[PDB]
Amino acid sequence: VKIATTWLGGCSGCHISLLDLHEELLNLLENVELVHCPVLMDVKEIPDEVEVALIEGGIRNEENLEIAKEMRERAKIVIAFGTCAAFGGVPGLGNLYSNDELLDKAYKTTITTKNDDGIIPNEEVPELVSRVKPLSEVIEVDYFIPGCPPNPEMIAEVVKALLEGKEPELPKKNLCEECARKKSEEGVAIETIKRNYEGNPDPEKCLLEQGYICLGIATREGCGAPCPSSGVPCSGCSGPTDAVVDQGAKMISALCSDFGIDNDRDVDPMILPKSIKDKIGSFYKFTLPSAFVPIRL
Amino acid sequence: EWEPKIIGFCCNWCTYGGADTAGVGRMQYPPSIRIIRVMCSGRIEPSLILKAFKEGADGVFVGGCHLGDCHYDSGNYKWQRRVMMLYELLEELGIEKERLNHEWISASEGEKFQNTMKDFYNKIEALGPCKLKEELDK
Amino acid sequence: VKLSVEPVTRVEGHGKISVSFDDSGNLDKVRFHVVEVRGFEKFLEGRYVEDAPIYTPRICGICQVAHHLASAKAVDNVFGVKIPETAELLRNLMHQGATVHSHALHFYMLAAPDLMFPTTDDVLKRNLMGIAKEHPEIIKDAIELRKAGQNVVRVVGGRAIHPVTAVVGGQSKSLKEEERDELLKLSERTIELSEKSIEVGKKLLENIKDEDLLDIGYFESAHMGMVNNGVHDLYDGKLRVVNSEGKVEYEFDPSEYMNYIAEGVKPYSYLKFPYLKDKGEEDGIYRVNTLSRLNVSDKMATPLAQKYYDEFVKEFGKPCHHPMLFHYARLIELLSSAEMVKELLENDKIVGEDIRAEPEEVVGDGVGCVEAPRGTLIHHFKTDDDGIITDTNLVVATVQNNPAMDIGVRKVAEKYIKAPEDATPQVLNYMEMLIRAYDPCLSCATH
Ligand code: NFU
Ligand code: SF4
Ligand code: SF4
Ligand code: SF4
Ligand code: FES
Ligand SMILES: [Fe+3]
Repeated sequence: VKIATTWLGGCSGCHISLLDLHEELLNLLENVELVHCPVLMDVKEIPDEVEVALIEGGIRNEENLEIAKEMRERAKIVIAFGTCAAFGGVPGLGNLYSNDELLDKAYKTTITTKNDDGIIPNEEVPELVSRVKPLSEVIEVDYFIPGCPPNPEMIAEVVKALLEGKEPELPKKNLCEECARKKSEEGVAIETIKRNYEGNPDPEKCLLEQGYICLGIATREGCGAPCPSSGVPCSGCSGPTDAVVDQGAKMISALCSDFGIDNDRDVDPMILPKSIKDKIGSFYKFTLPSAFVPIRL
Repeated sequence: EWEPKIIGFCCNWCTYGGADTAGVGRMQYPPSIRIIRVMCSGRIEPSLILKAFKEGADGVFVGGCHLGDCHYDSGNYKWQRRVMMLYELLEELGIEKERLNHEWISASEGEKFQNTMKDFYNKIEALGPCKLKEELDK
Repeated sequence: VKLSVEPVTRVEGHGKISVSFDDSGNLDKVRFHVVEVRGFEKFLEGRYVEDAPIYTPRICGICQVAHHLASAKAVDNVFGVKIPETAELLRNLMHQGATVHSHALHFYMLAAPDLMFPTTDDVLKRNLMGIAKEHPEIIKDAIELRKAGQNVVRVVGGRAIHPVTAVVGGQSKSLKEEERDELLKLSERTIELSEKSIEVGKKLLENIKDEDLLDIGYFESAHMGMVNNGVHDLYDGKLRVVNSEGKVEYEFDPSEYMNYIAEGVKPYSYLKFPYLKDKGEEDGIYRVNTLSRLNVSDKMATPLAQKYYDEFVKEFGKPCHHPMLFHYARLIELLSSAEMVKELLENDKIVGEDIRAEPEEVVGDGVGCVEAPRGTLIHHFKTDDDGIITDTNLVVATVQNNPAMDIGVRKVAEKYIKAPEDATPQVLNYMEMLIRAYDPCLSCATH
């Protein structure tokens, strides 16, 4: 089975996670036929007849778009590998700014930059596309593995299923399931919203109930909830469940609903918006490009 | 030439009733809004609001029972907490806070709904069209 | 005539090398282009400063730990808070494990294919799958080094890729005694493999000299690295700079970096061209990571590493400028980091409970710096009274080796190419070998 991989506007994390299979990577490579992979081999061109493709990253520049279109024609099955390819990822945040702003900062206004001419690289480099777009927005995607990056075992499971001829199935529940933190039997109730530095969290109680914006509730399980287990809220790196299109919108809905529920009729509704100074960066960290409103006008 | 595209969300027991009251009484208002029925204002959440904007909405309206008159007792308190965050989130997304409007209209408040529809249209008409769909299709 | 090596392979990120010729058939222009940019420095604006260690790791999947800590240190300087000693040792233990994982990765999966098969035509052989067929032991040992390295990060950092424990005031979770014991038992096996890796490197670099490739892309330049009382240190210290003769030109606290470093811009690449502000674009060219760090260092912080370094100094001297000898240096650092993991685990403070410190009032400026596997990494953040990022600047390791890479590739073509026919598959690969020697993380470098 000829499998091929490539990367776009990502960080390479998904590929590193593929390598995080360790001993099993060799076992996997004896079952598949790796025909193209820029990080491991020198095969420059995407070959014809590719059964499965693992495309990492979203569409950040013009070359990314070409490659997506090229791999889509050469591959029978295309897989949006990771959160950046599936939902847009962290780079997506750049959608809050124009490309001109993004480029002027990196090549002009930076304190250590010395550009007297005031030029932006344009020779031999591709132009940036209007906004970071998930892979599904430019090409037909057959399957996807969510996670920033997806855990190794999950990547094996998906690839393994395709090799067997079966259809890959992703976990459907939200993170609280895997999460070991104790939940109140009466239900969730939030009193005050605290920033990650405000306070000393209790290691046993649910972080959302303690007043910290934990995205586990609006995030697909699979990762094993390492963030709350380590003492920090989930940032929603895996993205939403199959029944949720926009993760941030849903995360807010939930957060607002339970805020001051024990004083539901008389709690001030202006406490929450005044408390959260940066809303987009709190709920659309890894999914802004896949949101209904994925840019700032 | 250009006429705003507004979408409405109305609770079955109060605003949808108020909307019906305005119709019976022949209380004329602008033909921009297209109302969607829900049983409670609590059924409305950020996703439906953002979805509307993505689709091309120049305005989004949400109606419900007055605070304390919810047919379902406390559904509108949850929506009230949601809409306050949303208002500011829309600003962060470059969408004017004024393009989203939420009111509490009862089943018989047909005169209030008529006037709320007149005002909101005048506000969205002044603001001009929302260029989100224009930029996404690019 | 115009040839292009796109994409450059066995390097993190997108890059290409262009080789042009004039009408007479003579070598005209040889450039190194980086065709990717995401612009983190701008989108970080408006975000919460305490969230920087969540976004910056997403700059690169290989050295995410380095960005997590770098930001953490910066955030700790935004709020005037000094983290407890236990949190310093933990963060460091995390940083050392990541290096082991990084160095092992580059050397075995990205560099070794060329160092083992320098004169091969079969592209399907010049990779880890090809090495594993004739030498499975070499790849299994490499995998074990990474498995061990990432394990350390997963335990301390919380996640092997993109850790989340470095918070405001220190760490979110303390290392348990059971975890420490298991890690300490495994640490000895990591040191064994790192010693074996150096021996493998010796073998392979001899094969490189046997084909006269040890001098590819050679050029003399300054060198930068972090040192603590002159001793080699990747976590804390001051940034020392030595010239091509070895004399210490500078020594400063990372907070003053804007007075020593400057970044130039050329129209053919998204990667900038830095240099020593005072010396200038031509006189101020410098290099970072592996060798550069060994060059500026008086001695290594660990004993087993020091021995190999002393033997290396007697054989090549200080400062060494050979790009290909960055692979060797990388293996010395691989051992030193593996040794530091054991050293830090033995310290009883690592399992302490005083891991966090309440943050103080918000101070507008915040600079955090650490030596990432690929070079000096600086995270500089400016915020408002609430702690919202207003302006950011990132000087990421590999950007500091861009001029060296642009010059190096040019010197390879000058040595092997005289006409378009000379640019054969093996010759063109030599140019990528120069690039590879520096262990470039292109996504990292452009950010
Ligand atoms: N090591 C490393 Fe990064 Ni992928 C680079 N170059 C960071 O500082
Ligand atoms: S997804 Fe998370 S991990 Fe996979 S690439 Fe985009 S960022 Fe690096
Ligand atoms: S922490 Fe985030 S995830 Fe673990 S429980 Fe409380 S909410 Fe669900
Ligand atoms: S927890 Fe939230 S954040 Fe930490 S990994 Fe699982 S999903 Fe990504
Ligand atoms: S029923 Fe209309 S407000 Fe709940
Ligand atoms: Fe930069």
